[PDB]
Amino acid sequence: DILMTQSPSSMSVSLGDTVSITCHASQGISSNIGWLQQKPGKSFMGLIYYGTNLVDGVPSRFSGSGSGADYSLTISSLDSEDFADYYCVQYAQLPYTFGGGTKLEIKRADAAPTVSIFPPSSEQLTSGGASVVCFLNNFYPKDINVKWKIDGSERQNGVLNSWTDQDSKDSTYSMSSTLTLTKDEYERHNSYTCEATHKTSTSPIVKSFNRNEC
Amino acid sequence: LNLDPVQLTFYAGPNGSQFGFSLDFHKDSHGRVAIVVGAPRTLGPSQEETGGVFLCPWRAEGGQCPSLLFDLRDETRNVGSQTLQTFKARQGLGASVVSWSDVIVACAPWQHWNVLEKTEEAEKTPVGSCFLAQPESGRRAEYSPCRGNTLSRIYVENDFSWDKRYCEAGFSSVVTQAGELVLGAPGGYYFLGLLAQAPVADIFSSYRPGILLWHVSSQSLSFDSSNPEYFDGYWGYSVAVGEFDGDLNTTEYVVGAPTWSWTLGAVEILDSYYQRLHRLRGEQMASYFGHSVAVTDVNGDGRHDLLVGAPLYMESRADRKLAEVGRVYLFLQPRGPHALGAPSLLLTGTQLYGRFGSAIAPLGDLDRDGYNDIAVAAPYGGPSGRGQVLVFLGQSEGLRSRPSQVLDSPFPTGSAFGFSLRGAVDIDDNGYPDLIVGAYGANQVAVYRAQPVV
Amino acid sequence: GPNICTTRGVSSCQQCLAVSPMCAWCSDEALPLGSPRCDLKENLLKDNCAPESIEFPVSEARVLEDRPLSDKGSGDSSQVTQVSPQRIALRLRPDDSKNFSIQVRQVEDYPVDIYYLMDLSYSMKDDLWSIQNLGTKLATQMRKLTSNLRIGFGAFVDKPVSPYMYISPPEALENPCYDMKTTCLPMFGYKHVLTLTDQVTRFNEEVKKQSVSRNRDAPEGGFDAIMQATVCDEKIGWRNDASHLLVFTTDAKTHIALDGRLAGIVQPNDGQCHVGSDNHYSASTTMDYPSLGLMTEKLSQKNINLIFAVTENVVNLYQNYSELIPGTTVGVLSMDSSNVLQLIVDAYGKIRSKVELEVRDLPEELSLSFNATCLNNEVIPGLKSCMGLKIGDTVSFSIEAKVRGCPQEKEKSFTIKPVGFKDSLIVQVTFDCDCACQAQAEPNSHRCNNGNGTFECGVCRCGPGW
Amino acid sequence: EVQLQQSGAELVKPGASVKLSCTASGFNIKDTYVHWVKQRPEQGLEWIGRIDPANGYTKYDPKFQGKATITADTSSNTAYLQLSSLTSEDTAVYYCVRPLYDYYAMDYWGQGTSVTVSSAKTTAPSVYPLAPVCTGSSVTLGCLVKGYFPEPVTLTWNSGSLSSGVHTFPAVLQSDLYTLSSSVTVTSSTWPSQSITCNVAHPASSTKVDKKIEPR
Ligand SMILES: *[C@@H]1O[C@H](CO)[C@@H](O[C@@H]2O[C@H](CO)[C@@H](O[C@@H]3O[C@H](CO[C@H]4O[C@H](CO)[C@@H](O)[C@H](O)[C@@H]4O)[C@@H](O)[C@H](O[C@H]4O[C@H](CO)[C@@H](O)[C@H](O)[C@@H]4O)[C@@H]3O)[C@H](O)[C@H]2NC(C)=O)[C@H](O)[C@H]1NC(C)=O
Ligand SMILES: *[C@@H]1O[C@H](CO)[C@@H](O[C@@H]2O[C@H](CO)[C@@H](O)[C@H](O)[C@H]2NC(C)=O)[C@H](O)[C@H]1NC(C)=O
Ligand SMILES: *[C@@H]1O[C@H](CO)[C@@H](O)[C@H](O)[C@H]1NC(C)=O
Ligand SMILES: [Ca+2]
Ligand SMILES: [Ca+2]
Ligand SMILES: [Ca+2]
Ligand SMILES: [Ca+2]
Ligand SMILES: [Ca+2]
Ligand SMILES: [Ca+2]
Ligand SMILES: [Cl-]
Ligand SMILES: [Mg+2]
Repeated sequence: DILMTQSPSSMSVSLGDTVSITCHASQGISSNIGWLQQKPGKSFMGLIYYGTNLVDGVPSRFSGSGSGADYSLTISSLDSEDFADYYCVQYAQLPYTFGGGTKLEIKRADAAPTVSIFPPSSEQLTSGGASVVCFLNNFYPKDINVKWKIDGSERQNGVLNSWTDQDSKDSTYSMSSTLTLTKDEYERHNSYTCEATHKTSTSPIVKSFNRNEC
Repeated sequence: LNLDPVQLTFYAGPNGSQFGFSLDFHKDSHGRVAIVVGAPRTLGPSQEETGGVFLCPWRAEGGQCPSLLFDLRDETRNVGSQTLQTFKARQGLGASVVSWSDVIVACAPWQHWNVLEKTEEAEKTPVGSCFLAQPESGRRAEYSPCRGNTLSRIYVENDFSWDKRYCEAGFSSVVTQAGELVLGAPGGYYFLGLLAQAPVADIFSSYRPGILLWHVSSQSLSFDSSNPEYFDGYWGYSVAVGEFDGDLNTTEYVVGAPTWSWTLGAVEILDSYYQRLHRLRGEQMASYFGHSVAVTDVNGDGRHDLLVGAPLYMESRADRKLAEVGRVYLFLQPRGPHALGAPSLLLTGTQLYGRFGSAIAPLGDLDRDGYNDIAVAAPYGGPSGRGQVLVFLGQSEGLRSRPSQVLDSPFPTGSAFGFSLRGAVDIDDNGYPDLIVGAYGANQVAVYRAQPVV
Repeated sequence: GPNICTTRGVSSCQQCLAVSPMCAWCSDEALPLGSPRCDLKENLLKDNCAPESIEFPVSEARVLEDRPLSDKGSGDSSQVTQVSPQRIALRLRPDDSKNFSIQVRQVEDYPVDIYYLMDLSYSMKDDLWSIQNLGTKLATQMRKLTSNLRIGFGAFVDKPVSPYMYISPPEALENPCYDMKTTCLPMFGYKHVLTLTDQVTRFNEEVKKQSVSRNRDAPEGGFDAIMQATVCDEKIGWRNDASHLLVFTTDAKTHIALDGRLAGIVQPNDGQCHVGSDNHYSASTTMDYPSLGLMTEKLSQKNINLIFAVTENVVNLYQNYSELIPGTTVGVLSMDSSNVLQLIVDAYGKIRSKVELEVRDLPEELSLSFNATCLNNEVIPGLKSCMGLKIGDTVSFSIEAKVRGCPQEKEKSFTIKPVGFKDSLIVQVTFDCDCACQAQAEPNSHRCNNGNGTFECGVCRCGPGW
Repeated sequence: EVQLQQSGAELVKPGASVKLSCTASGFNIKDTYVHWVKQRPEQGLEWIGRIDPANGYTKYDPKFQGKATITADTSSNTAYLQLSSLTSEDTAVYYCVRPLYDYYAMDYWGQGTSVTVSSAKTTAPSVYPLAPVCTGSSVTLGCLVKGYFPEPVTLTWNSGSLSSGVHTFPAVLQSDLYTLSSSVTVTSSTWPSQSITCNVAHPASSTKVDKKIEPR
């Protein structure tokens, strides 16, 4: 099959910029390539076919170019609506194959996360379970690492992470990390911590509490 | 009656190009009339015949004409794990031309096509193709509705149904007033013949170079058939349009099928969904009834009448003998919903092998008496066999049975003078509609200007 | 008493004869003033008119050549006679008429040419197998009818050009059957194979080496082949003095004039021979199929009898074409041509079962009428053709010529010929409208108004310029 | 106007089979190829196969040979994708696609059909309040929703009242069951001053529990 290596996997840019997404095929495909757009939580719309041809209805700020095995989608003067996912697809050969995709993201000034830890609820505990939750809210950029420590030692098992899409108001990201232990196991220890590693600081932002103590 | 046969105007193309094989009047966006001329054997780039088209400005002195350029290069596209191929050698570009609004359509009925897939193929066949141009803007498009990407084995496994490989789309052509291009494709569906229709606007907007196989969604094609009466009928050898169902919002199609029903021949009138409204049957086998059709109201009642040419009709003569001379049939359209009947008038040629009825051109109203008139060609007619065109005037009861005027070919033997004809347009703006006559055997076109009645 | 001869009050011997074929003229000097010199011959002698001064031509017909009908068409280099008499002299005076006879014989043991022209598209493969012995078998049956048989062979498929011909892949050009599991010949239009010969095993052996080809559309190019077999006389080998049978076998519809445009061919067929030393029809890809009218013209010109031997599925088609090409015969061919011998024998019988007179170069002012005697001395008026004849039969026609007035040219000849026959009757006509005494007239005669006039045939005529 | 309208989300068990539909709107399904494409968050986009509805001829990626069967009924202007012997990995969104002009292109897309293959029974969520631990000017509470199936759930604060400054994170699959959580932020003076409640509705089991956040 023909492999489609699409780059970059994501980019942070701003309204008005001129940006270019590239696509490289594992062999010549003579312009038999399409470009697609997927808006957050919606279906796909076709942008380009056969290398350079606008799909009916697509604004001309979109343009396609390239030949042989290398192609590019270019968007002149980004509009608010243009922040979404983009994919290339080759149809020189069956099976049709797709690029890995590219996500356009809103650029903004860096911002450290607001960390919050929450011990197991009484209800849960009385049911036999124990979940320690940790929120990391409104940070930028998106790249972040969370580490859980029980009594000072790192813990990896039983961790469940969830991320939101860039926020519509402030253009920041948030994350949720949950550590789940059995009630019994949760009581074998005292100290619970989650460390947030972000580029906005060389020191991990730390938050923790001690069971029983309060 | 009043065409001037003394001061003609001559246009000429390259030797051997068959300049004049087809022609039409063309009006630019300003209403300026020019003449578009097909020359289906004009040499291409590889010193090989591909055909070509010429756009002749009007000048009393005639002369040479600039080319209307179209892409003459063979194309290849590897896509979908297949190899698509066009072959333009001997395609006969300009074997038909027609003008509508400020657009020109020139067809290459013998353009070949093939699709390769590993060791298999569609088969290299003459699907035909049409080229479109808007001269003033330089816009170009193409339309080739019989191109397909099915492999040979699939047709065999499916008993050769819906087989459009030998269409020769563009063999004949016409455009409705609303701008729908209608193509005759006599080879369609394994030589039954088919029609293909699509709005000119959609042809332009859906076309891009290099694609080769693309969808024109508003297009509409006619249908295959299991009825042997249709086999090898060349339905679409000729085509025309007119109003024949009394409802002015529908356009009806007229289709010649000269070898219909074991070469009896036929002409059919259809609605725009290809549903048959009437069928006229040929009178004599092999006469090629349906070779040409014309639509015009000749008796001034506002209802379109139909003329049909059968250029090989053999007339009965003394001593149980038959003489091939050709014949034209006029059918007057009756008031309201009713069948066209027997012919209202039979016109029969006189010169042996003359092919009277090989072309029939509406003239509009030549002598300005309130009735529309026609010209009929006999390309090998006349006392010298060089070719004649005969003018017949309309009248309250149909047409006059005797020609009001006869134009003898000004060209040498073999010119095929009259093989193509077009009338009903006033090219010199003198208030009388004029006649252009193609003589492809001589690579020339003659213009006859109508003058005040003497 | 007075008649139209006298009552008409003529002015000259010439005007007299023109009154009625019964009128006569007296050029005698000694004739009473009141006595008319234009009257019945009986009345002139009755009035003492010198017998030598009587002008009275009589329409007559005398035979000049009257060879007897042959009993056998064998032997000779065609000193055979099948029409009698062969030449006669016919004299007619104004408005008169005369009758004569013609005998026509369908002679026994007349030579025969049979050229077998065969569809070799793929569905005729089995047919090719079953006629490998036809040459000798046909010789056996025809021997009963003629002792001078020649036969020959030619074959056709269709114009070797797209879309009739498969043109891809390249292998398909060299072997059209490639995508099947066999080999067949590259496509050919028409090829001549065996010139007419009396050596019948040459036919068997040529046929055994023939093979089929393959093409795309059902109608075939046989009409191209009929035309060439017809107009390439020398190559096909037709003989001057023989029945010509052209046997056309196919199981399919046929292409016709104006079909060629589907292959980009618009040049009308020129009716000329285009088969050269390679024995293939070289204008196949550049010239349209021939029209029925053109075929008719050439067939008639070369005296070829065309036989459509076709399968049940297209017999009606060819019967209908046959009605548009008079003289053509149709027979039903089985799906493998296994019955083609009897078909040919029956066709030959039907061909020589008719006599049909034809007139050529008949002067405008002459009209003819015919009474036919066919079968058994049964006269059939207003008929000039006999049917249901057998080889050896003889028929005859009574003919009457009627001249209107008197034409400017006093001598014309015309021909009466049976359709398809070599021999004919030449009628040499002489219009006797003048008087012998005119050749000795007297211009500016002392007797005529002091030289103002001319004295001829015993009367004064106004001279030239008056 | 060209629209491809696909059937609704499916919810099936492993080993079973399901048949999706794609109905042409504003056009004849017989006009072009119709393709099917599979999308997953990790694996991305994958071409399954195509069908020419005019004649029923299909092509497939060999990977999907066996599981995928593509069909079409020109009568109901519809095309189908049947999946068999379903598995967890068959969990994804499926799109039907057709070209605009180019015979071979991929220009028009249906809205997509979500497929979820699970053994999980319809289970109601456990809602746990998240009060901070025993200072600043801003305060943050939370709500944990654990062990429910299938999706989705609606989560609000004070019945949609408190809206601004709220984060509800995308559910995540935990051992055949889903877990989701939401955070909210206000000023110290607001809480525990003002009662804040967590409203969670799970229509599937038709349950609308609401936990009020209480300090420790
Ligand atoms: C070879 O040539 C023959 C002879 O021309 C063709 O045979 C004729 O074919 C036509 C068309 O099918 C037939 O026309 C029909 O005539 C019918 C009445 O004819 C009767 O009487 C004749 C007397 O000779 C009989 O032979 C015949 O059997 C009938 O008993 C009409 O009833 C038909 O009318 C219907 O169809 C016409 C359209 O064609 C409509 O206009 C009418 O409204 C109606 O629907 C019809 O007109 C004709 O009968 C045939 N004649 C003979 C002698 O058979 C062959 O077709 C032709 N073959 C080939 C392959 O070329
Ligand atoms: C052909 O036969 C007709 C009779 O059917 C002949 O006509 C008759 O000829 C005789 C001759 O004495 C006349 O007396 C009759 O009056 C004629 N009858 C008619 C006019 O029907 C005729 O002579 C024959 N013609 C030829 C050329 O032999
Ligand atoms: C003409 O007819 C007569 C009978 O009326 C016949 O006796 C005579 O022989 C015929 N003339 C010729 C020359 O055949
Ligand atoms: Ca209408
Ligand atoms: Ca009318
Ligand atoms: Ca008029
Ligand atoms: Ca004019
Ligand atoms: Ca056979
Ligand atoms: Ca053929
Ligand atoms: Cl064949
Ligand atoms: Mg055949």
